[PDB]
Amino acid sequence: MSKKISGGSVVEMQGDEMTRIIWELIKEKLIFPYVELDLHSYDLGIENRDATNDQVTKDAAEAIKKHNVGVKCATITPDEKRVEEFKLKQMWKSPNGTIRNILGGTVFREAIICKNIPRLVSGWVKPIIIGRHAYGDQYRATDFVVPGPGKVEITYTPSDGTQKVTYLVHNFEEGGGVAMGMYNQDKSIEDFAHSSFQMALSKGWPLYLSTKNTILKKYDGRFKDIFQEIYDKQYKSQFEAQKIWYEHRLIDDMVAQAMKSEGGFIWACKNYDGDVQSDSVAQGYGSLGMMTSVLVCPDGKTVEAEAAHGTVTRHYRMYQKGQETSTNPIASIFAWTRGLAHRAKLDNNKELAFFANALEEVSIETIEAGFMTKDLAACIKGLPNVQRSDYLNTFEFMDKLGENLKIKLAQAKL
Amino acid sequence: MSKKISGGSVVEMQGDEMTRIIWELIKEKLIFPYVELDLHSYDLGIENRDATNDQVTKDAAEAIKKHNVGVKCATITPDEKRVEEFKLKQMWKSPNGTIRNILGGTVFREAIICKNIPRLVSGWVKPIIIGRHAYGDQYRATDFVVPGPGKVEITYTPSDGTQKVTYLVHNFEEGGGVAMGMYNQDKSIEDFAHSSFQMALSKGWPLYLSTKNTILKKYDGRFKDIFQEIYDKQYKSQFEAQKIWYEHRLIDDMVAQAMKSEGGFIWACKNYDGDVQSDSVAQGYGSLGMMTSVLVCPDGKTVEAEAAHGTVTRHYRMYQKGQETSTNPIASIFAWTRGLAHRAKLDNNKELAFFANALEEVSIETIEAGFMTKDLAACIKGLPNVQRSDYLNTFEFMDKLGENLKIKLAQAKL
Ligand SMILES: NC(=O)c1ccc[n+]([C@@H]2O[C@H](COP(=O)([O-])OP(=O)(O)OC[C@H]3O[C@@H](n4cnc5c(N)ncnc54)[C@H](OP(=O)(O)O)[C@@H]3O)[C@@H](O)[C@H]2O)c1
Ligand SMILES: NC(=O)c1ccc[n+]([C@@H]2O[C@H](COP(=O)([O-])OP(=O)(O)OC[C@H]3O[C@@H](n4cnc5c(N)ncnc54)[C@H](OP(=O)(O)O)[C@@H]3O)[C@@H](O)[C@H]2O)c1
Repeated sequence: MSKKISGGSVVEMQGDEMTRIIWELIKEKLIFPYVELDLHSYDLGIENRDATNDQVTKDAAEAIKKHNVGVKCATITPDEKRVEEFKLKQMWKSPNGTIRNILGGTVFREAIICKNIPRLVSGWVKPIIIGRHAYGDQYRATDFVVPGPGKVEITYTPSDGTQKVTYLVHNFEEGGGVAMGMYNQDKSIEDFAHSSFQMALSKGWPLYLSTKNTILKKYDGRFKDIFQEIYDKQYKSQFEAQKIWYEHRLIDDMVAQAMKSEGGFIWACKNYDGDVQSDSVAQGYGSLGMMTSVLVCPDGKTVEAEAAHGTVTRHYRMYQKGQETSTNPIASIFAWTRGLAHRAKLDNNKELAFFANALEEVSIETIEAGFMTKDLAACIKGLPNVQRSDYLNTFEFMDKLGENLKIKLAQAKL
Repeated sequence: MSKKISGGSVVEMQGDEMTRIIWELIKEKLIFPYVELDLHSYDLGIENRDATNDQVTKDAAEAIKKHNVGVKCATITPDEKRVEEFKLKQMWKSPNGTIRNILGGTVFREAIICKNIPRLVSGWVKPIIIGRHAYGDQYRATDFVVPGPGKVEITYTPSDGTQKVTYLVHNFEEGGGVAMGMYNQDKSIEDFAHSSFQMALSKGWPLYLSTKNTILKKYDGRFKDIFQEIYDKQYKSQFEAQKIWYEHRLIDDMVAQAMKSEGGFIWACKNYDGDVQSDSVAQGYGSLGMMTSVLVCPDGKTVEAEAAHGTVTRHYRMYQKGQETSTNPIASIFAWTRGLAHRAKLDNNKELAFFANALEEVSIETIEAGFMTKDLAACIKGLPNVQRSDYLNTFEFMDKLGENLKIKLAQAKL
């Protein structure tokens, strides 16, 4: 167009292996040509994390907390093999954990939808954002074995020196067993609620909290009550304003309704075992290359976007041998659009906001037009039947998006 | 032909609405013309359960425990609307719960496969039986709310006065929240394992056991260990003889593995509830009318079979107005075959065993020949594209299976 859009302040974290390659391609072909940013970029590549003794990771989280918008590229989480591969000098903790443990918030995973790409439920036309309440990786489980008869109890001792309360979870009369301890601070539940409500107002969809309060009448009921409270004291007004609404459901009714729904709703959910933050998601159904992720902070201001997958090592290896690759960039691309979309919102930057949207529509439109990477072509035909003529390589795809983006932005000039 | 197959003692449970109708059809058109049974019939119809203050439900459970074979028709779980519709004098509990509660066991959900009916994975050609740990009974976690700052610790107090052990669940410093303790006796794990290993032998496929032994190194470790103990010590041999095996996994991996599989295997889940993935979808994708359910007890003798779906009220309603309906009877039919097949096994009744399998083949063969109910067809062409000539009535279909069962059994004697 004319002058690049003044995007504002954004925090960018560079990553590793395959994602680092496509990441640079995204900035070079889809972001920089149209937006000027006051970039606070930190190199979270493994060699740099090692070199700075992981100091860069903290600095990145610090930066996000302060500039509110963070976009992250996938990073290698060291294990024995990695320690050996790069001669690391210590097994560095996952940077995703370090970041999440400093900013707090709830992660919401979404799978971009395309009409010509199969969904678990054909009827799903609009996406389904899902945020699971989970402790960070800094959480340590409290489970033991119990070898033989005896009683197991759970106890609460007020710190003000008042009557101690004991409960008796189970008395093992014969044989042994196994037992767990679990907890949740009200604050965490509030945060969970806040991040959930906001998320729904930004997207413009109805929120649904699923719990199993029928069984955990006090545990889960706690979530239910705290949601309603926060929903009435604040939010409800805006939900009605935006034609949206909040509402509770028993995990059993959700999974059923969800199966008969067309989609388009925020699904916050508390599971029996609870969950713990992890880097990976779970292959499952649908291409990981289409799985977005967003760490939404309680304050309504801070947000960190990233793809749901990892660095895609296998793909990288081939790229390292000069082999042709076909890595999906949608998930990474959406990390940028969601970040810029949030940015534009905090600053009432109409232009940037339009840009953010445009890039997503072009991403989706490009695929629905028949242009896609191998992973998607395989969702349509199945690995065995997929031919090369069925897809584009990593670079050809990036090139197609950029072309279509150029067309999209020109057409909007009217 | 002449003399009918002499089946043995089978406990039957009549149900409600639409299923009650297809249930009698199955009996008149598919079972009674070829098999004489020593029937212990219990009317679990909503009106009758109400008239007997639910004593019929308990007598049926008592009867199943006695004759080891029970087939069941879908039943109505009363809710407020149901209470008002039948002027119930109490909101009766799920007869399914009362029965599993009395019998104990592990429910196995298996979807019947048909070559011309789309599946989740074009690769799955063999069934994927999913069984979940049936806590039910009076088991329950001990949850409570934490008023304010204080410590919450779980304690194990040995019977042999041995060293008492204390674990800290969490120290509420901000004060406020919720906490809880969970437990599990070795026996439950054992029964679970027994039902699993057995179920993998009845069918002829390997058996996996998914777990999160990485997060809950003690709790889940117990399942892994106990499943192996009981395996080596009681099933290793038998599995070998059938060229079958057993291994442990990780939920994350299992779900992937299944996707990239051809099917044919038993999957035992320790997992709780469902979420954003193919749980209830893996066991039964598409139509609920092909979803079977089997309760297997530890004793390897008792079994309760029933369709996974419900009474199909929507169809029953149409039927009441004299509107044509197309209700899939496949699930209901397999509840009868699995049951009779088990009767046959327990009594070395080669004729009955022949009949059971014979009836299943006819069902599947009939659908693969293009004769099916509207739920299917919809799976093929999609609701919008289904035309009347694409499927059959609840009746026209039961009729088609009748003529086909006759041939099948006729040409068998020769
Ligand atoms: N920074 C993060 O958020 C994050 C998250 C998870 C993992 N990781 C890191 O990644 C490394 C291990 O990687 P991983 O094996 O778990 O990989 P991954 O990136 O999660 O994906 C594993 C497989 O998913 C498919 N896939 C994922 N993204 C794809 C895309 N964009 N396009 C096409 N196919 C895609 C590929 O299947 P095919 O091979 O069948 O094509 C690939 O082999 C570790 O160093 C780990 O710490 C980082
Ligand atoms: N006894 C049990 O195991 C059990 C289990 C679940 C529910 N229920 C009871 O069923 C009643 C409510 O029923 P629900 O709404 O949950 O119904 P449902 O029987 O579970 O099925 C709901 C929908 O599934 C489809 N469907 C299910 N079985 C089908 C079949 N055999 N052939 C064709 N389509 C089939 C129909 O879709 P279309 O409407 O799109 O055709 C039907 O409306 C309650 O009284 C509830 O307690 C009993």
